[PDB]
Amino acid sequence: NTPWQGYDINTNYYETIPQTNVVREYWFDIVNTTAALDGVERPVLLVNGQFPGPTIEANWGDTVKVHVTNRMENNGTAIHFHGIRQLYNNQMDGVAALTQCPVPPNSSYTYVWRAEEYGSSWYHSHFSLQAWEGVFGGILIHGPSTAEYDHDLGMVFLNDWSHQTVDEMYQSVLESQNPPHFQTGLINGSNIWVTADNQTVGRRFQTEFVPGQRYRLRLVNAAMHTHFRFSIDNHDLTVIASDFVPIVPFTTNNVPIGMGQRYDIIVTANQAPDNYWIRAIPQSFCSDNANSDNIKGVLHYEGAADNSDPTSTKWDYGDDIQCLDFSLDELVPWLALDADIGGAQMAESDVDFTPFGDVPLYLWTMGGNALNISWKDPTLQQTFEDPDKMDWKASQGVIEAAIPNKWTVLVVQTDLPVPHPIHLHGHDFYLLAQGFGQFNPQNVTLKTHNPPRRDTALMTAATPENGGGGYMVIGFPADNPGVWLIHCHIGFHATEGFAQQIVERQSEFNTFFSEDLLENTCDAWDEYAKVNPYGHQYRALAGPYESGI
Ligand SMILES: *[C@@H]1O[C@H](CO)[C@@H](O[C@@H]2O[C@H](CO)[C@@H](O)[C@H](O)[C@H]2NC(C)=O)[C@H](O)[C@H]1NC(C)=O
Ligand SMILES: *[C@@H]1O[C@H](CO)[C@@H](O[C@@H]2O[C@H](CO)[C@@H](O)[C@H](O)[C@H]2NC(C)=O)[C@H](O)[C@H]1NC(C)=O
Ligand SMILES: *[C@@H]1O[C@H](CO)[C@@H](O)[C@H](O)[C@H]1NC(C)=O
Ligand SMILES: [O-][O-]
Ligand SMILES: [Cu+2]
Ligand SMILES: [Cu+2]
Ligand SMILES: [Cu+2]
Repeated sequence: NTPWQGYDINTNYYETIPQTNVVREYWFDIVNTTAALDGVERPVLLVNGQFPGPTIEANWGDTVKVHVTNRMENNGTAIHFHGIRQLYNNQMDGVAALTQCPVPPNSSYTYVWRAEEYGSSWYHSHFSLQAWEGVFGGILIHGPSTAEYDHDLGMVFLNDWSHQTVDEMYQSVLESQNPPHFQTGLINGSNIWVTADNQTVGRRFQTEFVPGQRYRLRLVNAAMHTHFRFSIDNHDLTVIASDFVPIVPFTTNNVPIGMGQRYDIIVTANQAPDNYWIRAIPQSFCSDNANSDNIKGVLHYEGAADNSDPTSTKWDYGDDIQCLDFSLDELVPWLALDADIGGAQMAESDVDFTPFGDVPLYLWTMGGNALNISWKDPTLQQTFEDPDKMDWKASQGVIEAAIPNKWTVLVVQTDLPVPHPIHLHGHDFYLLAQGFGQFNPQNVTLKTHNPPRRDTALMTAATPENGGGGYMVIGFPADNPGVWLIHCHIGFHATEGFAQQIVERQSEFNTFFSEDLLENTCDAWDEYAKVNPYGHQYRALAGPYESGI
């Protein structure tokens, strides 16, 4: 009686996709505008004048077709659909410098992809810091669920926020050893703001419950530099999926959610009819936010007082310091799959933060190098011009996975007391290990029996007082030819160099590749760069360094 009739929660979505014959077609203008999301006016870049951008909605098995037209004047654009597998469809992944040139003002790009997973994610620009000026929106793919509920509330975005744009902050961030500071936050694009005169402008997010009913909230952390704990005073939360992977449901009183990650939760309306605070609390070990305790929304029961703030108390779950994921034991995919890593290629990418040049600028290095690649010469252009290319520069940050279905096991490690959300394109990886301190190849234990599986996980780090450092280990099979970004999801870090490209099954790129799709946009882009100085990529060390993204 569903659009995926004949399939269900135990279907292996990596191997089988419902045939729906339906195409969901969107049209996205990327616009240069202003908004007062917490009652203070500021410039924003948005999809169709909205924040968050409109939700892309589809059923499992549909095809989605998104026309993106750049209506801005001084940025290119490219849209990435986060967590979408893009199996044999790498050129639709929307990564400038990898899969395409950026789309210039007054040009378009049509993304087409298959909904070959179900649950919750998001699309966002993958061009420089653009996603965090506002170019992002939900993806909501209907499908089976590991628990029942009554109403689907759709996306719930969590964002940090300042009244200066991230682009305005960037030069300061490049030149500083300290992490960036933000003034406030938004819950699905809303908050109040308290002015210097103690006026309240703006409006808080608010949602309304009927007593007894069960609600699905699809949380997404779209922040630039904040790891949050999300909670609802007095209400427990049943987690039912992490990223695009349904899991064995479990109940908790808060959700720790890093950048790029999603969790689906079911909240039952089982408390006294009242107003309760919804809280999105930046974790202070890796977030610096002036208003940690005032990024709140309002859960309003029918039967509660109207026009009246909650007086509920926060769940006493501990402190709001460390930046942590749910544990490996907590996240058990419903579809059980083992990490078959015998014969895997082993790699390690170290993470460091290093000064460069005379200023200096502080860049993040992954695998030994700050990524330094070219918007106008994308990796797929390089491999089209030279199919057997082997001369990768250190600055291209390459990791090869040349053999079909061979596993890679990648350890991402740091000595620094700084945790990072790692995102891999083109794949759900198997999260084998996450931990603190030094990585111990003799001692570490790798979880291979139905490990958590998802597309974004933290490289956790110890605090300075505990010696700093940490690591995560993922595995994935080479099941998807393409050039796939793996990088830190913090927009400032990635732009500063924290990224590597997986060159997967290079001899099979002609399986998906289209020179016309690449060159049309590349020619448009060069035409724009000839007339507009924002068309040239700044890659030197005395201005706003762009890794290529
Ligand atoms: C959005 O529009 C503003 C203009 O309102 C652009 O900013 C201006 O950029 C020009 C460069 O063409 C500067 O000479 C002006 O000083 C800028 N004005 C302000 C208010 O800073 C901005 O570049 C646009 N952004 C995009 C992405 O197109
Ligand atoms: C990032 O890479 C580019 C190479 O594409 C570097 O720029 C070149 O550097 C040489 C010598 O340093 C210059 O003389 C060339 O004119 C530069 N070419 C371009 C295209 O700008 C750049 O220095 C690198 N940046 C970092 C931080 O290493
Ligand atoms: C948040 O915003 C999206 C996009 O506008 C919307 O579809 C969704 O309903 C919102 N979520 C809630 C819970 O209001
Ligand atoms: O996806 O970043
Ligand atoms: Cu993303
Ligand atoms: Cu980072
Ligand atoms: Cu990415």
